[PDB]
This record gives sequence, structure tokens and C-alpha cells, in this order.
Amino acid sequence: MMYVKLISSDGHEFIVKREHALTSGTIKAMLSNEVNFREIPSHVLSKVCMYFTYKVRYTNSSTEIPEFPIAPEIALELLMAANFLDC
Amino acid sequence: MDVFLMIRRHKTTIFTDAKESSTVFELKRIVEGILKRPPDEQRLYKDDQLLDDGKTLGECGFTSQTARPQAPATVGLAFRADDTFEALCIEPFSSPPELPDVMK
Amino acid sequence: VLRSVNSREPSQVIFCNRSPRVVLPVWLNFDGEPQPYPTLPPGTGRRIHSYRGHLWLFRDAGTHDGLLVNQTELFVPSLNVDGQPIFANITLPVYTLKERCLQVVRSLVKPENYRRLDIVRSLYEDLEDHPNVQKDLERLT
Ligand SMILES: CC(=O)N[C@@H](C)C(=O)N1C[C@H](O)C[C@H]1C(=O)NCc1ccc(-c2scnc2C)cc1
Repeated sequence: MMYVKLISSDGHEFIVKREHALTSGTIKAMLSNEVNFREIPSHVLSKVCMYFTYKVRYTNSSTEIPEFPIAPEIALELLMAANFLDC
Repeated sequence: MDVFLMIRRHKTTIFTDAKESSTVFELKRIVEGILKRPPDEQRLYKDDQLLDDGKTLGECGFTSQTARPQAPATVGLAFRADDTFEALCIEPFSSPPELPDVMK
Repeated sequence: VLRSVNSREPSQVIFCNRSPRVVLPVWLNFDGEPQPYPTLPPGTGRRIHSYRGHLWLFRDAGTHDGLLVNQTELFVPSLNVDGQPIFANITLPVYTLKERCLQVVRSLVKPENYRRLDIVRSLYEDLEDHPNVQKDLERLT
């Protein structure tokens, strides 16, 4: 399968499917195989990569959808990240 | 049943899925396709436990209800530099800041 | 425009809450106005009496976040076949990460202190523009 590398501010390298990362219009532009994020730390970027998986799993499904969890500590930084990524 | 995984080695962190019925060796083939290292140079862990190639992910505790998309289960990975295997090393994620006054 | 059709043809319904939120059913009455009904706790159901052509939508009771009912915004009671009730499955949508992040931030900070948070002025406006039933009925209309 096709994968892409998303790199956080602190050097962490998250390797996810290209389909999943294209969810974010910002990442699509940043590509059109690796994308460095100067402002998104790893504890935020891992939740983003989790959200992609979550969103691709539960879109178009009549199975009960669970709540996508966000710890209070990371809510601001994740808000700012999603607002930048548009996902 | 699909299980959702973070395969982790140093600062690398793969996000992927596999069947509960699929083997540890089959997951190593997935790592081969992405990180370009063959199964013999790989070593998959659950916490401090080395996993066996012929065992299923379900038998190694990765179930469809623990390894969820929104909260996937971690699988340690360790490579062999020529002669012997490196120790399992997973770099932790960054620390979040203090909760601002307004969020308490 | 968005109003219940005053048909007076009874239609029995099961509101079934398959979400983790406390659900507030909102009936859109004959002159367009949203009437609230008693709340459903998470994972509970109520057998209720409505009528055919009546319009319902479903919200989180505490935050007014939008929920889906049978994969969609609005629910209309159909004809009961076999004397059997129409099933109205209230579920979460797959919220955007942004809107989900807004929900959590809204649930931890009281409205007064949104401006104090260290974010762009575009996000204060998204935070203060909390989910609201009159807003959404203007869109749908
Ligand atoms: C003449 C007419 O149609 N009057 C309206 C006000 C009416 O009686 N309605 C409008 C809706 O179609 C529903 C129906 C109604 O009010 N039924 C009684 C009812 C009471 C409680 C409940 C609910 S909702 C969540 N829990 C309960 C018990 C649902 C319906």
C-alpha cells in the first residue's frame, strides 16, 4: 500500500497511509512523500494520525460510532493543529 | 476482525491495521514493505515481551476491542544491525504543557 | 418553511439513543418553531407518539452539539407497517477533528474566558459560535 511520512516538531516520524493523510487538504497541498511540521508536537500529531484512522473507519457506517477522545491537556494544541490542517 | 496498531521503534511510529487472525510474521512483512527491513532483521514486542512469528495477533492480545482506531495498541519493533539485535527502544512522545488557569 | 405537516395520522416511534450524550429531541412545530421534549439518557430509548409528516431533529442536551438520526439531520415518521413502530436511531456523527476539539475546549472553559486563551482571533469566533438550533434551521432553509 502507499504510505507517507508526517514529521512532528520534535523529530517523531509517523508513517500513515497516503489515503488517510489526504483527509487533510493542507497535507495534500504540502505533498502535491515526507512532510515536516515545525509547530505540531508529537503528542498532538499522534492524535491527528489516530483521527485519520478513526475518520476513515467510521465514515459511511451504521455501526455505533464511539466518541473520539481528547485529553484536556492536549485540546488547545490539537484545536490549533486541526484548524491549520483543516480536518 | 480488524485491529489497529502503532508499530514503534525509536522515533519511527507506523500506523496500520491487520486481521486478528493474521500472524506476527505477516505483520513483519508489512514492516518490510514500509521500512525496507526483512522479518529476520526484525523483532516485534508487546510491552517487554518478544512475540513468536507463527502466533496470531489475537493470541498476542491484540483484539478488535482493545486495538481501536481512535486508540490503537502499541507494538514494539527492534532491528538487527548485522550481528545482533538492538535493545527495544521507543522514544516517548512530547510532554503536553500545564493546563492553563482557564481550563481548571 | 421547515415545519411539521399537520397530518393527524398517528405514527409510533422508538427514539433509540445509540450515543454517549444525553439527547434532547426537538420537534419542529406547525409554525416552524423548535419545541424541546424530555431528554433521553445515553443508551436509553423511549416509545413515543408522533404523527406522519412531523419533523424531529436531535441534539446533545447540555451543549446542543448536532446528532444524527438514521444517518441524517431530520427524521420524519413514516407509515407504520405491520402495526410496528418506526425506529429512530440517534447516533454521533463523525465530527471534524476541529469541531470535536471545539467541543472539548467549550466543556473545559466557561464562555467568559474564551478571549483569554492563547489562540488566533479566528478561533475565538469559532468557540463563541457554539452549536445553536436557530442557526442550523436557517442553513437547512
Ligand atoms: C395535535 C398535535 O400533533 N400536537 C403536538 C404538540 C403533539 O402532540 N406532538 C408533536 C410530536 O409529533 C409529538 C407529539 C407529542 O407531543 N407526543 C407526546 C410525547 C410526549 C413525550 C415524548 C418524549 S420525547 C422523549 N421522551 C418522551 C417521553 C414524546 C412524545
